[PDB]
Amino acid sequence: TSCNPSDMSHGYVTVKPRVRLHFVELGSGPAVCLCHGFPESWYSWRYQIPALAQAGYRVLAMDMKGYGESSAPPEIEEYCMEVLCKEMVTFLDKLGLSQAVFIGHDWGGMLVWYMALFYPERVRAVASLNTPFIPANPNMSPLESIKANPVFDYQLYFQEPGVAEAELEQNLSRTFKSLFRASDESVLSMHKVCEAGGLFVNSPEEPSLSRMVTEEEIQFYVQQFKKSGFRGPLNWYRNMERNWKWACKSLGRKILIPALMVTAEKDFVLVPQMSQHMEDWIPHLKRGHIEDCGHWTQMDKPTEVNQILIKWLDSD
Amino acid sequence: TSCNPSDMSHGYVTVKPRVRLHFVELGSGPAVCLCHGFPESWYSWRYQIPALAQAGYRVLAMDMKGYGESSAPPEIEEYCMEVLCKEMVTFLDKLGLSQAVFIGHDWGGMLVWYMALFYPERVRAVASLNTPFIPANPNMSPLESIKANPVFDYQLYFQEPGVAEAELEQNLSRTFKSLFRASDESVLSMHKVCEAGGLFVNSPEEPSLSRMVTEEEIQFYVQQFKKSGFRGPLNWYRNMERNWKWACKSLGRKILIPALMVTAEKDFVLVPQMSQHMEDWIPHLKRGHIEDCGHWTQMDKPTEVNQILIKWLDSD
Ligand SMILES: O=C(O)CCc1ccc(OC2CCN(C(=O)N[C@@H]3[C@@H](c4ccccc4)[C@H]3c3ccccc3)CC2)cc1
Ligand SMILES: O=C(O)CCc1ccc(OC2CCN(C(=O)N[C@@H]3[C@@H](c4ccccc4)[C@H]3c3ccccc3)CC2)cc1
Repeated sequence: TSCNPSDMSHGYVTVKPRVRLHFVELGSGPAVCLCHGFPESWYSWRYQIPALAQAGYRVLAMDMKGYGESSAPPEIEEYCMEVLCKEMVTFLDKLGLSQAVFIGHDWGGMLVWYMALFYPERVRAVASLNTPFIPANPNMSPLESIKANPVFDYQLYFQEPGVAEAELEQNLSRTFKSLFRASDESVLSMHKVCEAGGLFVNSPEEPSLSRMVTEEEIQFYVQQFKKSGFRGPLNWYRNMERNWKWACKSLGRKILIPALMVTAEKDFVLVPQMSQHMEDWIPHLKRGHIEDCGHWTQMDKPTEVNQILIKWLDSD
Repeated sequence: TSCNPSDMSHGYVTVKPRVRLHFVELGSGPAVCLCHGFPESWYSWRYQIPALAQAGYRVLAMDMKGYGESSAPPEIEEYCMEVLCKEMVTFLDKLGLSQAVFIGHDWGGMLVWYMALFYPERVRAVASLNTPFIPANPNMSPLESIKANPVFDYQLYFQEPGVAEAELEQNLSRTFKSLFRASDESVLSMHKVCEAGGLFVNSPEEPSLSRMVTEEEIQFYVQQFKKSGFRGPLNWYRNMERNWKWACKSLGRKILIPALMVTAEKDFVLVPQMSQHMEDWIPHLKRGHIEDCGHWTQMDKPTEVNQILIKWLDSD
């Protein structure tokens, strides 16, 4: 039911001179591109990859730009949505794929919505875990939105280059054990990160292992993040104004391709209600909802994710 | 239309601890595995890769074991057909492909025939360029056949490890310019190589560039063979007894899957008549024949090769 890295096919595509994207590939059938979130890995889809391949799909599980074996340039602007989306289009071009299904989670979810929005001709169908699609508001900036919702306070802490990197890189095992937990096992507040000083300022120095993960799984992420660290990943958060301006160029165009929104009951940041009016701008939207499921959806409720994704893939 | 290496998707599969296979991958649809000959490269399929992908296939063009970015262990036994075939099956396993169409040329052609014989469950259909399928004769050794068939004298020269390697690696540019030519541009013979002292003993020191290839194309081969040299590739020739004994264990069984044999009029070693009685053992065999075509079929007559392969793939 899982993936051993050394038993996978590893693919590499150069999308521009010094930027190549790494992916793992399994199965035959229609192409399904899986896009993980922050701070994760292709390996976050470990339970989906075999299930989707067994269900008759060709699965391409990405290391997103900044992660794993994919390139991680230091410049903030390399990680704006416009650049990341164009790169994923180039990825498809070099692989000779006219279209793929795009399934994303967290920041990967944001990316796949923008792929569906701006490059619908290359997106056969789109699915997001947790991350809603909300049309850009030309009137209020991203900075004003974060004031209007204090649950996104931590995003301010991620802004200054090097600050969050230092904390997240200091002890990688502690970082991932602290983060990758079921909602009832949480050891972190994301209410007021900035005044406290950081994410882990008064969370355990030696956290226990979540019921969700093994020591071996944790050590995989540890080894992956030794390659490039957290700068590239955090740069995803540092293009708020650029992403806003790009998203506003959408005007009011709808997403007319088949779409799936999957909500997670106990994700306390990307809460299910954030998705509530999505059918207004996505006419062919279908839904899934997973109870007792926190942020780390693929890990927390793999069986439920697999059922929902496969049902949806097979029907449209 | 051809391939630029830096614009391809490069895949890597570890089939056992010391051995990984490299391939380039283009297109969507049924999996088609392309297997090159001696001393070539995935790049020998450069004209077929985009044509087949455009025709609606997912093309996997291999660096065969011993070549390019694939592993090239020193031991002779690592290149016997039994080992090479098992590894190709493991390759399919790791990619999650239950079956593939196998298309081979030269030594690659011999490989795909053996795949069809011993692993019919993993081969959807089989095609060979130039290399016929001749059932093993248990009453004659391979060594005995080379004495009866002097055109294969050069194979005796390839036996002694280190000898052919030194000549072929002495000047790679000269090596490939001398080999890769149209039949009417020939600058060497394979009549009496051993007593002559080598392959290039009295062929030009600075050969002209064949009509078939550009300087840039030659230099790609040069660059590729700088990594591991000719030991691995030549080891394909140094398993005659093992291959013969293995082939003899398949005597009774037949190839029932769809099959294509493409002959080249001006291949003076793998002559068309070598294939003449193949329908005795494969009654449903289909055929293509290319006029004015030397040994390097894909390079020599790419348009004709593309037409024949696509017609065949689309019908059976
Ligand atoms: O139009 C409008 O109003 C705005 C619409 C809009 C809607 C959604 C949206 O989500 C994107 C930005 C925020 N983002 C995260 O910060 N994920 C948290 C990671 C994290 C944060 C902090 C530390 C580590 C990891 C995850 C996490 C979440 C919950 C629990 C654990 C981890 C995910 C993607 C963007 C825009
Ligand atoms: O049962 C029976 O009668 C025997 C049946 C049987 C039938 C066929 C057969 O072909 C295999 C062995 C011979 N082999 C080569 O030596 N290829 C030559 C390369 C080469 C040789 C020498 C130098 C460089 C490259 C190519 C070449 C050929 C012609 C011109 C240029 C290059 C290709 C595969 C094996 C068994």
